[PDB]
Amino acid sequence: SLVTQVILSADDELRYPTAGELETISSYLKTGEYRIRLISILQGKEQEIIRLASKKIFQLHPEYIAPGGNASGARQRALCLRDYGWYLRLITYAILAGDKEPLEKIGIIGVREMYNSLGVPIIGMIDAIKCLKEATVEVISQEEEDFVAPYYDYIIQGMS
Amino acid sequence: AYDMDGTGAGSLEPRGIKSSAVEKDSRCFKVTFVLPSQSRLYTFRELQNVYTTKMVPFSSWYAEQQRIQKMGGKILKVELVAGGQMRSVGNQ
Amino acid sequence: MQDAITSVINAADVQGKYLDANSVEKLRGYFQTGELRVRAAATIAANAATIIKEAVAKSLLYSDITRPGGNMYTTRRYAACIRDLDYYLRYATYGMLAGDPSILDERVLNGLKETYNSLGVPIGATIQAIQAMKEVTGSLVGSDAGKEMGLYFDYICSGLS
Amino acid sequence: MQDAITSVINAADVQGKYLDANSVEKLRGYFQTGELRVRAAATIAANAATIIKEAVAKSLLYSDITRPGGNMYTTRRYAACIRDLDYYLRYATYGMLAGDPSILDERVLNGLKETYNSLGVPIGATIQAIQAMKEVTGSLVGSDAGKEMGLYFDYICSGLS
Amino acid sequence: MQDAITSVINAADVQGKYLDANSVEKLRGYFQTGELRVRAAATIAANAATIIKEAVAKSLLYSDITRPGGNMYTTRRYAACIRDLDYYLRYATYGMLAGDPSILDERVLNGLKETYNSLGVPIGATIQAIQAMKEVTGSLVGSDAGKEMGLYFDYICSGLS
Amino acid sequence: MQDAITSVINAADVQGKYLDANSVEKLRGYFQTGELRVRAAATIAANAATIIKEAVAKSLLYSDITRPGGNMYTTRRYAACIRDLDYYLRYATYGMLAGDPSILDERVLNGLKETYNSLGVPIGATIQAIQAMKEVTGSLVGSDAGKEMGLYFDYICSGLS
Amino acid sequence: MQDAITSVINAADVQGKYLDANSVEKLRGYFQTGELRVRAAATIAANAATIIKEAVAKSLLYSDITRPGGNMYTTRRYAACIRDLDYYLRYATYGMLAGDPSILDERVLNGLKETYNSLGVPIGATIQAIQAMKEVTGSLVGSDAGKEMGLYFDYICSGLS
Amino acid sequence: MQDIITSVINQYDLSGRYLDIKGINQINNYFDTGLKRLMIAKLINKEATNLIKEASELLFIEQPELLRPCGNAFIGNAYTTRRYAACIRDIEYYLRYSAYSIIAGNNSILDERVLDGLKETYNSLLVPIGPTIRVIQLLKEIIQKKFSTENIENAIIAEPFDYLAINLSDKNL
Amino acid sequence: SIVTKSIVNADAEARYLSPGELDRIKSFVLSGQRRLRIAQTLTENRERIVKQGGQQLFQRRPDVVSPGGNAYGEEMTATCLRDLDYYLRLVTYGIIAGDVTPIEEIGLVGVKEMYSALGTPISGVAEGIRCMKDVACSLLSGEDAAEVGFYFDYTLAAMQ
Amino acid sequence: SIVTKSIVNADAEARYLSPGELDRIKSFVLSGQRRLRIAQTLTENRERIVKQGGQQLFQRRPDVVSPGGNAYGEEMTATCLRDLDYYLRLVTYGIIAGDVTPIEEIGLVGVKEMYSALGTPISGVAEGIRCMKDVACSLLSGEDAAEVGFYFDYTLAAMQ
Amino acid sequence: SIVTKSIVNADAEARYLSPGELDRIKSFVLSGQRRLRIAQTLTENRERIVKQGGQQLFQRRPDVVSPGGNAYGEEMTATCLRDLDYYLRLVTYGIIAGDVTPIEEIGLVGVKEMYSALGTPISGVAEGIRCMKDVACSLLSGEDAAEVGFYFDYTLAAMQ
Ligand SMILES: CCC1=C(C)/C(=C/C2=NC(=C\c3[nH]c(/C=C4\NC(=O)[C@H](C)[C@H]4CC)c(C)c3CCC(=O)O)/C(CCC(=O)O)=C2C)NC1=O
Ligand SMILES: CCC1=C(C)/C(=C/C2=NC(=C\c3[nH]c(/C=C4\NC(=O)[C@H](C)[C@H]4CC)c(C)c3CCC(=O)O)/C(CCC(=O)O)=C2C)NC1=O
Ligand SMILES: CCC1=C(C)/C(=C/C2=NC(=C\c3[nH]c(/C=C4\NC(=O)[C@H](C)[C@H]4CC)c(C)c3CCC(=O)O)/C(CCC(=O)O)=C2C)NC1=O
Ligand SMILES: CCC1=C(C)/C(=C/C2=NC(=C\c3[nH]c(/C=C4\NC(=O)[C@H](C)[C@H]4CC)c(C)c3CCC(=O)O)/C(CCC(=O)O)=C2C)NC1=O
Ligand SMILES: CCC1=C(C)/C(=C/C2=NC(=C\c3[nH]c(/C=C4\NC(=O)[C@H](C)[C@H]4CC)c(C)c3CCC(=O)O)/C(CCC(=O)O)=C2C)NC1=O
Ligand SMILES: CCC1=C(C)/C(=C/C2=NC(=C\c3[nH]c(/C=C4\NC(=O)[C@H](C)[C@H]4CC)c(C)c3CCC(=O)O)/C(CCC(=O)O)=C2C)NC1=O
Ligand SMILES: CCC1=C(C)/C(=C/C2=NC(=C\c3[nH]c(/C=C4\NC(=O)[C@H](C)[C@H]4CC)c(C)c3CCC(=O)O)/C(CCC(=O)O)=C2C)NC1=O
Repeated sequence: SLVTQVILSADDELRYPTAGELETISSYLKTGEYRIRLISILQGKEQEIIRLASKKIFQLHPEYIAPGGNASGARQRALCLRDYGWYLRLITYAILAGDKEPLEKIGIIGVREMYNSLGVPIIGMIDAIKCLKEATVEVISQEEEDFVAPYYDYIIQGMS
Repeated sequence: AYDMDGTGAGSLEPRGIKSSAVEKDSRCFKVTFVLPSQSRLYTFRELQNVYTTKMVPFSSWYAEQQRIQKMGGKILKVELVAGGQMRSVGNQ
Repeated sequence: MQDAITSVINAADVQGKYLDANSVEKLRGYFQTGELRVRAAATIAANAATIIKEAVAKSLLYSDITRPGGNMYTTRRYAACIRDLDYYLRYATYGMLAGDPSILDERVLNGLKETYNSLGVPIGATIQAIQAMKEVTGSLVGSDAGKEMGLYFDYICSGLS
Repeated sequence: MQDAITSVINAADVQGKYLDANSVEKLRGYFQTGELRVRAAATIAANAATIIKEAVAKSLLYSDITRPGGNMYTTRRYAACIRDLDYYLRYATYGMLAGDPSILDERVLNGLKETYNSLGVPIGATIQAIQAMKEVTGSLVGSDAGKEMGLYFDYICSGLS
Repeated sequence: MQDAITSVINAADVQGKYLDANSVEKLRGYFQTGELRVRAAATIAANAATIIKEAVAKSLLYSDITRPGGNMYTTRRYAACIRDLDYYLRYATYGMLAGDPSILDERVLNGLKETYNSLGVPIGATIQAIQAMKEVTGSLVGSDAGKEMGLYFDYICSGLS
Repeated sequence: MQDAITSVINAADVQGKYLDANSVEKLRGYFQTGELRVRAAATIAANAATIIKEAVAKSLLYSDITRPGGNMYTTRRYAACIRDLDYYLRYATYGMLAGDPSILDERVLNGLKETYNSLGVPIGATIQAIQAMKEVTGSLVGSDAGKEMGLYFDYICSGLS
Repeated sequence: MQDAITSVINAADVQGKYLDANSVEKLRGYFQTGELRVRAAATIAANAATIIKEAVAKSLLYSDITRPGGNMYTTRRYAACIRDLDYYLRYATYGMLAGDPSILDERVLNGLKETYNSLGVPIGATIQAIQAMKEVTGSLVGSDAGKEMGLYFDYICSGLS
Repeated sequence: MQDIITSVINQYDLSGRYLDIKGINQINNYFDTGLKRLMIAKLINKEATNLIKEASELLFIEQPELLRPCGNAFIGNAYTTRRYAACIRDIEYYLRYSAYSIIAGNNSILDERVLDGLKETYNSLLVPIGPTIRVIQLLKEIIQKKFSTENIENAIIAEPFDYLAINLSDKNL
Repeated sequence: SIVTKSIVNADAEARYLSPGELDRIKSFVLSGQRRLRIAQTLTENRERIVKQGGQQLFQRRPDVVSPGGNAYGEEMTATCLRDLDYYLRLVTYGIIAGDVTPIEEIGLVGVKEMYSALGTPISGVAEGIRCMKDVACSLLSGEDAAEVGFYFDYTLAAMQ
Repeated sequence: SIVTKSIVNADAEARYLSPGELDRIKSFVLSGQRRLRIAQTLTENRERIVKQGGQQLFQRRPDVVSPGGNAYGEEMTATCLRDLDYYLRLVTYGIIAGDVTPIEEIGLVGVKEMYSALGTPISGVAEGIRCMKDVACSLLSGEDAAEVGFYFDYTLAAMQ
Repeated sequence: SIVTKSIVNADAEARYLSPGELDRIKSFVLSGQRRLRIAQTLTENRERIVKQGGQQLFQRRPDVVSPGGNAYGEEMTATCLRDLDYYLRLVTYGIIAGDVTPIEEIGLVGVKEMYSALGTPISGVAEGIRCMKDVACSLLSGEDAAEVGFYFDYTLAAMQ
């Protein structure tokens, strides 16, 4: 969490957390209930978000599901949708601990190597996370969209 | 000369690890530990054996153990192999 | 290291689950006590030297271990042990802020008993000094923060014994 | 490291002997297969990434170890394991060129089981991935070179088990 | 390391005592023999190479260990063993000057048997070579200094066996 | 570094000469003053902190350089300059013991003016602080040792100007 | 400056020697090539402007350094750089006539890199322009004189790099 | 580095005086634009790849010689794939550090972590400095096309790129 | 400054500021107005704060102004009050910066060396700072006094 | 000990003791008898030395025994005299060892940390050691007092 | 020089000279007079020392002056005696310096490389030095000869 980051940067210098870091922790801990409801909202609508983002991603890249693509076939498409679900779950974790650490430890670091290993193009992955952000913002509030967008953009930058 | 010459908070020298080792100490530990790199997957450097058994000087064992704990490593065994125990003069 | 939030997120992520009502329960529990935790951490940072001084004075200052032959006789050994007590207090404060003793396992207790046994440091006297420090710290921070801090003090003492 | 030539010379030198008819027998044996060895090493260098990809796809790609909770779940762990498989393939190629598995003992197997046990890496799945890599490699290089490469693949698997 | 003076001071300091008549007895004993010790150390520094050469010639040179199959057969091994004998002689001289074998425990004997066992170095032949070196050294330095040096030579041999 | 003895030996060796009467003259001159040099060095080691404190108090303690805008206003700068004065005193003591200012050239004055100019440290105030330190040091060690120490103090001031 | 004759005379005079057979060897060597040197110097004096024009045209005339932002963009900078190239050609001719590059050290290379670094003049482009001038000059004066001139051109480029 | 608050506080510490209404007005100036500075930072983080692709294309359309052989003058331009990747990396560098500078309200991060030593490196590598500034102000225009009528955000965007352009330049006049 | 420290901590890792750091910068620029108000109140009541802190110090530590003490005499007492004014000014700087960087970079790094070279007992300076803290917190509201003493406590901890 | 230090300094370089080091060991063992005599004289006059040093300290530093001072009260004064006795014993050890290794390894390494943790002013301990030095040198001859104060001066320098 | 070496060994540790090092410097400056006397005796008897050492060498090693040996001929024998004179001069330097620094810095560092490049057997040089040692120690007293051979032995050890 942010608490962990503050503690780690304070421990690496062999000191107690300064005043500014302590108020970082304070302000974050006062934000807890808002995030703890927002992930309620987003977990409520996952089955819809994934369903629409999936049709978007293949309207943009129809050759992925065409004969010869990486996702052509029932088994492959099911697992792309599963990847959608996993990334939405990671985004809920990231919104909970109010910074990028789950999205980085799981997800971003080493992801290009895994996808090059599997045969999924990386530009398709970037566009899929874009379509996911699209689908999620289409079904939530404007204040909630304001709160959730930077987490998607961090993923988009961490893949590229 | 030695690490415990009065330096603490508010010194000119930055805050750091302070060994209690008497100057020119000759006490030595024998330690076994594992230390995964946890940075190789974005620097892309070649691998190295992370399982180590070595002798470390008493004057550097504390900073060494704290560095090992910083980077996620696990310490499997420690042994003082050189030097007495609770010897007042004669650690040099 | 993982705090309470990291532990909840890990428990949820290791099952492919979204954060359900029990995770929200634990997260609210941590968020309600965070401000008390920050207050206690500030107060402890304020008075670390006096806490260590008073604990040493009440626990082992006039015993036989500080006399010739004792573990902490010479000035080197006295300074080393007060530095050790400072370590224990600082890491207990970290654990109290995080709400999770994993930092104590990773950075303090890992290979500590073996180091003390190789050096000849008495474990019982160390545990008693930590217990005396627990008294002064709970005293200074009040009942709730003192129970929180005593949790991690007792964690260190159990890992050392 | 010592290759077949180095091993023969060492066996002869450790007795104060000149290279007699049996040493000539072994040396001719190595010299006859050297060209096949070079061909196989070139072909394996050509297709290392595809070999590793196909072995991973046939051995552990859709099993439960790649799901949450499994060893290689996160992206860090996936990348680390494919790097490990690349290590195994490269060192097996070195051993096949040298005609002697001593490089595997000195640079690979020394303290590998202990590292994997401390990390929690499943040994059986690793041995099965190496076995799948043996299939693809023998497939790509043909029967004789595949038996040569499988010798050192099985050497690694026996040293790991 | 601690010499005779350091050991006496430590024995007195570990009890909170001032140096009484027995400490004075031991200190006078060391101070009376110090000049003989310096003479012997100078003479041994003068003739180290010849001492090692003569000990090796009388103990193990035209035997089976220097022939093919023997430990020190090759030139690497011969040089390594003569370097080892030089180490033993130099550290025995240090111990004789200090009047205390603690330097031998800290700098020589700690983990030596285990190193020799892992390398395959024969312990009996090493002890025999050290015994031959004791003869030549006592020969060169005379009876009293030879007894002094033989004390630490036998200390090394007992720590090695 | 080279002391008086090293300098005499070098002057004699650079000509293929044996040490003749003039070398003996210089060597006797150094040997006669060595004991006074040791006395002065001991006394200066005894009172280094008080010497620096008194020199700073008499030279630049209440001037405008210690006020806002001055070259030693903040606590960092004050500590840095007192550390510099400690350096100067210690190296002047080394030079006085050696009887040769070559250590000052090699370890102190080499690139010092350039460092001070890049940092913006006022050279005149530094030279005046060194002059004040010369007063206190000669005061504490008496006339002859004070002239000896003032030789190297003036050497540092000339190398700095 | 010292030419070949001056250098030989200096080497002989710095030892109190008369000019022996080796000095005569070097002196004859210079005297045999002097006439070729005079021919080359005359031809180079004839065509200096065309040499510089052709070198600039082949090296940096249409590159990006002559466009806005480049080094030699404005007319001041273009004129300054062609003057620099004229300097280099004239001094290389002097060095070729003298048979000794000491004039280049004394009058050209002394503090040139520092001036170019303070001004911001690109060193690589300058070295490449000098290399292009070497081509044209060797072209115009023929093989032997071109090698002679290229010696000093490369001397300037090495002193500049 | 120093943000605007740190530099104002350092100017007041230099004379040893407390903050008066002038420095407090200077600090209020930053506190009143902080939120739109953060909006600009988030926009830059959302559009970084596309912004740099557009900037590189617009640079190479009008400086086509940057993609051709170096000419014998061993100039470091975007000739091959290696040099091309290096140049795009530099463009990302400039975007990142001027985003930092926009958030700080100051240009000290720029001259400490970008400008100090830049021209020495480029001269030793023979990298073109004209087109390098050209692409920086291209990036500036592309960013400014997102906030056009809001003039205050226009100046806030113009600050870092214009600092970089005026400091990488040579002074012909 | 919080912005500066966030920028350096993000710079070492070679990454842009994550949405957590930007969130915290936003919260800081939003609170800057009450930060300036609190700095106002502490700044323009400096005379009473220094005077009443000097009293509590001299009553708690009569030795420093006793005959021969470090602050013995008119000039030495004036110099000690000057030091207390220095530290109050640094506390105002830290309050407006949102972090103890101004206090620590000016007046805390190497303070033990300086006060040991001057012959001043550092515990007396700590006592003076504590007395000034009580006097200054007496003039603020509850939450304001809590946030303001946050920096006095750090200055005391660094000055042990 | 001089012998020990010579042995370690020769051990690091992997060489036997040169004739200079052996010369110095010889000179040391030859002077050991007067070293023991001087240690005798200092050792068995400990009561007067500690008493008269405590007096000169308390007259030079009345604050430490003033009401509330660190050594205020019967027990604290007894403890301070105990510390002075500790340091006199260490000086005798150093005199017999021929070098400050016993004094420095016992009582000097980390002395500032200990006395700061105890709340004791280190300058008072330095004053007490200086007073004991004068008292002890008063009972020796010229050359003996010179050689004996040689160690008090080192203890004072280390205790600044 | 002993003073120089003490100063460097104390300089690396960033400390003044302890009383042991000062004791040893004192003992050295006190013995400087007999050091100069011994250097006198060795210095001004150089002709006999070199001559008689050359004899003992040529009788112990007839191959070096045999037909074709390295020192074969008038000029080569003169050069070898020149080398022996070099080493006697260095031994006098070392005697007056109180330590083998002059001998080792001049004539010992890289001696094997030089004599291998010249084609000279280093064992012959060692034999010559041993013969000169016996001849020179024959002209000194017991303790003087012991102290003087102290340096010949070091030169022999370094020249193995
Ligand atoms: C961060 C977790 C952590 C701890 C706690 C730690 C302890 C640690 N304590 C040490 C020594 C020591 N520790 C003590 C402590 C004590 N003596 C007593 O009598 C008391 C019971 C006790 C204090 C309460 C003493 C006296 C020594 C010195 C041992 C010696 O000099 O021989 C040393 C040897 C290093 C040195 O001083 O040179 C280490 C590494 N290291 C770590 O990484
Ligand atoms: C040259 C010989 C050699 C080898 C082989 C080697 C292996 C090695 N594998 C490691 C980790 C690892 N290795 C794996 C491998 C696997 N996971 C699975 O499920 C599979 C069965 C298996 C791949 C086939 C994983 C997942 C990690 C990461 C462990 C972690 O991050 O906790 C690490 C820890 C270093 C780090 O990544 O920071 C080392 C040192 N080192 C060597 O010197
Ligand atoms: C949390 C980090 C993380 C990720 C991302 C992850 C992915 C992952 N993706 C898989 C398959 C897959 N995933 C895809 C994905 C896609 N194809 C496309 O065209 C799209 C761009 C994309 C969907 C958005 C495909 C095509 C496969 C199967 C390819 C194959 O059959 O080899 C599998 C094997 C499933 C199993 O073993 O039961 C895993 C574990 N694991 C992780 O731990
Ligand atoms: C200071 C105390 C100390 C000692 C003594 C020491 C010994 C030591 N002896 C070694 C080898 C050796 N030691 C010997 C010695 C012997 N062979 C015989 O037959 C004889 C009985 C004996 C000599 C008397 C040989 C032959 C080797 C080489 C082993 C090999 O090359 O495989 C090695 C391996 C290092 C290397 O040479 O690369 C060490 C570390 N290390 C120490 O720190
Ligand atoms: C901005 C950070 C900063 C600080 C804090 C600072 C302190 C500082 N304190 C000084 C003196 C002094 N400071 C004191 C202070 C005290 N006496 C006591 O007993 C009390 C414990 C204490 C007052 C609370 C005294 C008495 C002097 C004069 C000492 C002398 O001249 O002998 C001096 C030398 C004269 C001068 O004021 O210019 C400096 C530079 N400089 C800085 O740049
Ligand atoms: C010698 C090794 C080597 C190659 C080949 C290379 C190519 C290369 N092709 C480029 C662009 C381009 N290349 C192409 C087209 C193609 N490229 C092809 O190899 C196909 C024949 C064709 C597609 C059918 C296009 C259309 C662009 C414009 C880039 C864009 O706007 O996307 C660029 C960017 C600059 C430019 O526009 O010229 C490079 C550096 N660099 C190298 O160092
Ligand atoms: C052998 C090296 C060595 C030393 C020096 C040493 C000192 C030492 N001094 C102590 C206390 C003390 N020391 C003093 C000393 C002083 N008060 C003053 O004002 C004066 C400046 C000074 C006397 C000159 C006082 C008052 C205490 C008791 C502090 C307290 O209990 O509050 C204590 C705690 C109680 C005890 O004596 O066991 C230790 C361990 N221990 C060692 O092993």
